[PDB]
Amino acid sequence: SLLEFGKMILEETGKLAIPSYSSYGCYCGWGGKGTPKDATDRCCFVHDCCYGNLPDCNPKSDRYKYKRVNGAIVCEKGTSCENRICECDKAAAICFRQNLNTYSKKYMLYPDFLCKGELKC
Amino acid sequence: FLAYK
Repeated sequence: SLLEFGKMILEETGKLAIPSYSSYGCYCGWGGKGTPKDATDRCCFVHDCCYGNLPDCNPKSDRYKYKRVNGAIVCEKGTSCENRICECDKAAAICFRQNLNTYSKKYMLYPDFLCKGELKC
Repeated sequence: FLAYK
């Protein structure tokens, strides 16, 4: 679920999901179109595609269970949707962590008109 | 705040 994903992001990166990742670039928060602005934005692009692979799941509301094994994120067995949603979120949180080095505040609240074109998953 | 990734 969205709130769960948000806590995973905070635990991983030390940034609050809102507002750090909720309106970043072309794809973070309300992704949709255009060339991703940077690596972090690409993490959201891929996450969007990841959710897109699950058209009969409900990532915003469906809660999955996971644990931290030392620092490792380990998705625990739930429903198929939950498992798949968890893997999507786990990947995004790791991706955000791996790209904190290039995260740029200038992309927060990035305006829609600067995001044009369809990029295929 | 419930929405936004």
